Amino acid sequence: NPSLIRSESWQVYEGNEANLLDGDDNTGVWYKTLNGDTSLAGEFIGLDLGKEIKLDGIRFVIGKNGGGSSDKWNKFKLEYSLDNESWTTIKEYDKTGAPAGKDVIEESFETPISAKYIRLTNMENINKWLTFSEFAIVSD
Ligand SMILES: [Ca+2]
Ligand code: NA
Repeated sequence: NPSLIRSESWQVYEGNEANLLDGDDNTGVWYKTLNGDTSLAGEFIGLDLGKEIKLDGIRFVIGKNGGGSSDKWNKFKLEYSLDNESWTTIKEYDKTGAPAGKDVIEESFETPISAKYIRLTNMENINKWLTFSEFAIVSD
């Protein structure tokens, strides 16, 4: 029963947050960002897994079709935590100039990674709102 965690200041402009956990790439959410339509570095979205589990991989789908198809971070990282206080980076991304629309962020770990929380986190201020479609883990 993983649940969504995300930056509290974002407003749900369209869609609904259950759409991010329904296993359908075609359903998403469009968040309005405050601070003058700016997502600041450190903002995040991901999963609280409820308990510490061994992860074999993740598959997160950022962006969505139509409205807000370009509304994505350009620099962000995948990180995990056991306690929701200390984080460890798995990968850093630069998707400047990525095509508009859904972008599948998928990683596989040869040796499982133990985590209770796992998320994408903005690395650089960007003057955009934000769309997402799906957050999933691969485990056990
Ligand atoms: Ca979905
Ligand atoms: Na799309």
